[PDB]
Amino acid sequence: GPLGSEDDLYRQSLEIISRYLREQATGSKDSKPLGEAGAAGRRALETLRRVGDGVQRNHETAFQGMLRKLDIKNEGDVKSFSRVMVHVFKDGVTNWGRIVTLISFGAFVAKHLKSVNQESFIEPLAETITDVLVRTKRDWLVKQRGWDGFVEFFHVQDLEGG
Amino acid sequence: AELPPEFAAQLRKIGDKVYCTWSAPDM
Repeated sequence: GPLGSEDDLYRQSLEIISRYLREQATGSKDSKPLGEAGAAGRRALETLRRVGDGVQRNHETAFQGMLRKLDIKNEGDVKSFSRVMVHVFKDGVTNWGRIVTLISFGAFVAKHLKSVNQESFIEPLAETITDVLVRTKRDWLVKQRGWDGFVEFFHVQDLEGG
Repeated sequence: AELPPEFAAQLRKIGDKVYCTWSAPDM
């Protein structure tokens, strides 16, 4: 529901990201329903899962290398995480592959935290990830139809591209 | 006990390659 400007964009995004990161952290191929993101949530969660897994599984060695290199364990670490995420777009090129990589990275860290039973840090992490990720790309996301444009881009293989 | 900004570069390079991999279909 529109209250300020792009309130809907944040909620839909947060729900999907929170769901995706928490889901993957369990280690199983589960998929829980959204409370607000019905159409966008299911379309985006399904795509984000397929893409997020493909990205992190392919560059798994690189992800794990950074995962072991990262000293992330508390709420203070999110400052660096948010900085790294925005740093990826420092050249001004907001490519989807970079955006999803940051999400797959978040999921990778979510799993790392869940593996040691530190869910208490996963919630604030997923929140910071969604907040900073969207905050620094508001206009770009709203102009790109949000998750609608996101799913279509990764569906050009053989689903809804042509 | 420190944050070496290699993740930023690594993730950046990964994103570029990933984007180029998803944009180009099996054609």
